[PDB]
Amino acid sequence: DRKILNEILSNTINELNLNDKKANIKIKIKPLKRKIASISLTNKTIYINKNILPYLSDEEIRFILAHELLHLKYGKYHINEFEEELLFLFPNKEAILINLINKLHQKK
Amino acid sequence: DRKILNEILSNTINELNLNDKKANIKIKIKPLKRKIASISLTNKTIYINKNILPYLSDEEIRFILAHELLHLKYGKYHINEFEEELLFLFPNKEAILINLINKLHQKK
Ligand SMILES: [Zn+2]
Ligand SMILES: [Zn+2]
Repeated sequence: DRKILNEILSNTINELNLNDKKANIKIKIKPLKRKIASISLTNKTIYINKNILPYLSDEEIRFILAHELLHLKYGKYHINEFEEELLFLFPNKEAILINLINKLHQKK
Repeated sequence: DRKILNEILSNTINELNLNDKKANIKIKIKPLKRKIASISLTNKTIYINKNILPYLSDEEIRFILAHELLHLKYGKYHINEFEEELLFLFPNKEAILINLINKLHQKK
């Protein structure tokens, strides 16, 4: 599972053309109080919520990693370029997000 | 704010026609590890995530309380009746949920 996490991370870095400029991105699994995922752009570290991680599907992990890595590419000034890239990879992004929240809400 | 919480709760109980059969519903604010809200149907208690609560708008609290109180009305066997009532109160329920997750993700 941890090997698949780093494999998706490595594939996502290549598809987003980020291998040029950084690629030294790490994934840290820790409990987060109010977020599913976060990223430290200075430490180049993606933090995934330990309490949510067991319940995530392959599509959801891929969506979450692409969303966080895109903060290394485009910021608030290029929000249109950010959403364009995110939508081209995941045009069903709203249904992914809706199904994730529903699943986490029902699952005990 | 706590007075507005109990006032929305009281109004939601009346609009959902739940004042007949129970109405002795309580709201408890506690930190939750993987949920925004939860309900104990036996203890008639709605639990709202302490870490998320400061960031919720009036529409979001109203949506969350109606969603949890509707578990007292309709279960898995009447999922169509559950969604029908939820959609008639909040037909923009998907946009509410999408904007909430985005806001919590951006806010630090
Ligand atoms: Zn993000
Ligand atoms: Zn619910």
